[PDB]
Amino acid sequence: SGFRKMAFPSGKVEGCMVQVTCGTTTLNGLWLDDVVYCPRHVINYEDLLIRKSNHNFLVQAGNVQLRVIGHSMQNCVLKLKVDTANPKTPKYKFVRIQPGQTFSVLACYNGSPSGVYQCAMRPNFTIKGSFLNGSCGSVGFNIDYDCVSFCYMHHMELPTGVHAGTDLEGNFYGPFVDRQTAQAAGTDTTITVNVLAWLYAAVINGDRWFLNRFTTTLNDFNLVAMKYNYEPLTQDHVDILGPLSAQTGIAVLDMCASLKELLQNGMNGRTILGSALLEDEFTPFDVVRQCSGVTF
Amino acid sequence: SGFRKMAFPSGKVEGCMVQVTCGTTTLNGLWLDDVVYCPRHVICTSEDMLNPNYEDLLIRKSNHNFLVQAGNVQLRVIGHSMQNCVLKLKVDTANPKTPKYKFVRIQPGQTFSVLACYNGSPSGVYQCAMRPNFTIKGSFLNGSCGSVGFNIDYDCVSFCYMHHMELPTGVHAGTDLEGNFYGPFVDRQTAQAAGTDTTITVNVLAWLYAAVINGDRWFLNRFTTTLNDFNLVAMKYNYEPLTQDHVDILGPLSAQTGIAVLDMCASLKELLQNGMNGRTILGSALLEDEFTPFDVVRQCSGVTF
Ligand SMILES: CN(CC#N)S(=O)(=O)N1Cc2ccc(Cl)cc2[C@H](C(=O)Nc2cncc3ccccc23)C1
Ligand SMILES: CN(CC#N)S(=O)(=O)N1Cc2ccc(Cl)cc2[C@H](C(=O)Nc2cncc3ccccc23)C1
Ligand SMILES: [Cl-]
Repeated sequence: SGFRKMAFPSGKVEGCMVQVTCGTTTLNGLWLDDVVYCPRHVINYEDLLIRKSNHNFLVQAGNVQLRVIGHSMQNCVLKLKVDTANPKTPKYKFVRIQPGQTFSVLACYNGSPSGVYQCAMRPNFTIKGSFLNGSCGSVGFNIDYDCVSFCYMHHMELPTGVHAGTDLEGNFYGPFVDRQTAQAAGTDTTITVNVLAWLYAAVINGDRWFLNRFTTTLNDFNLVAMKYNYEPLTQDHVDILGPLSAQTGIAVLDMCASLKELLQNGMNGRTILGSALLEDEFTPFDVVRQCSGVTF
Repeated sequence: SGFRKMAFPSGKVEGCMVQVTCGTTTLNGLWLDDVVYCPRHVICTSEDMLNPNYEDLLIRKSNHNFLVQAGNVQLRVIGHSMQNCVLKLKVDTANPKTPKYKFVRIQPGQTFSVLACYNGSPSGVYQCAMRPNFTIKGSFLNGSCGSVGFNIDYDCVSFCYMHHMELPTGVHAGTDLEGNFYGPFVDRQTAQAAGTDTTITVNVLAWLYAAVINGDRWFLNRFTTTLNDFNLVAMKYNYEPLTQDHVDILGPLSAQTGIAVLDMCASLKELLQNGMNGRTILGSALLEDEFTPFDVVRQCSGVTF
């Protein structure tokens, strides 16, 4: 029993974290094989880059100074070729995630990991992270079997306190740019398929007060959900919730009627899994994984 | 900016997790140097759990009855001994991945990271706190016994908890790494229940100071309180008594934000009376009690917004 916001074990990622210094700027880099990946803002970026030499980039792995033997830019990421391959490089892939997907963040300062937390890519492409100055270059990831899938690299904080970053190929999540200019997160919405997954997790853990005898159509549910700034629920979301629907005996549209009643009438002094808000940062897969004990 | 429930990086602990098998029971062990630490109930059957005589069960076992697996390698057990509710299995190989470590016994209200494991393999990491009733509100399934709780301030791992059992309300009980249980619990299938739980007051105050540091003051008021009047009110909402030690511990956060501890106490009294009225504090509609004053200082910036 129990339901916690759970991150993947961070060990495979910890052995890749390094410190990158260029002039006055110090941030984090990801050392995989003989390449260190970091935000290009550590340095027109091609005009700034052409003026730099390999020796201008100071890379530190623990108490060892790595030697930079080459450099190149790919979108908003800088790739520093080093003369030593990371002996701790895990099996890995670079993957781009969609809004509503969750991942673990290993927050680092000066190339040293300080914490791990779980979070979700918001529909507005920002993440509600916990980062201070020096956290740039911290990475987001998932683990599937023994393979680390790197999906996020931290670049900046927006004026509302939320965060923005790129995939490991340097493409931003969101309409953001890596420069000091007027940028703002768009109006955000609630990840509906995730709230439904979290309601199924509550039923699995014995919390059933919100269940009712009613059902709804997908169209009527979406008309109601659009009114509360909830993301539209698609037939794909309904299909994805199939396993949890069969385990608990509550049809997806049956749980949608519960969600509609919670949205129109509130919780009324009651909580669900120790929360007085509807939680949207657990995917259907996270719920199945935490209620089954999948290991890495 | 931001404030998340943050766990310590688990790598140093992952390299210590092993699987321990004794007959039909399989659970997790912590391999540090040449010793594997695990719950002594690994030698029990489910029948034995009503009134186990661990000393009588243990004397009947030999070193080769304990199967220890580290990754895909079988470790050889060369000795065994019991210390309170933990079994210490001497192995013939020292763990080359043993970090710098200490065994520390924590007090209620203290937080720690849990590396939940099944079959000696880590599945997840989460942050939690020792409740005032000595239980933990964890996320554990069957096979999670032997999973450990820890803190890593600097490069030293301080092991503070080993998981032993789930109580009927879904909460969890366990021991320090010397095998002493937290609370009035026993490693027996006896009628045991968690006592009435309370809110960790010093932690809610720390979390209110974190909210002020991150730029939110809507909950503050122009009032102050004596420590005695605050405790008389707090006890009525099932909040733990606030001691002079707690007030002393909140000193640094008080000096950083410019808000006296008893003035923050007055704001808490008002929040308990009024609720949040549709508002949130650090993205939560409930008062959070699983961040200590130390966690707030570690995570938050040194410059108030
Ligand atoms: C006003 N700025 C951000 C804020 N507030 S700033 O500090 O001047 N900043 C400007 C800027 C612009 C573009 C890009 Cl890609 C990065 C940055 C930097 C940035 O965003 N850094 C930070 C990242 N993550 C958490 C941070 C918490 C605090 C400070 C800074 C953080 C540096
Ligand atoms: C009724 N039991 C617990 C429950 N429900 S039990 O499974 O029969 N259980 C009895 C028992 C008694 C004392 C001691 Cl020291 C250990 C145990 C075992 C135990 O607590 N195991 C588990 C630990 N942590 C989470 C668990 C979630 C699910 C199942 C089992 C878990 C085995
Ligand atoms: Cl303590």
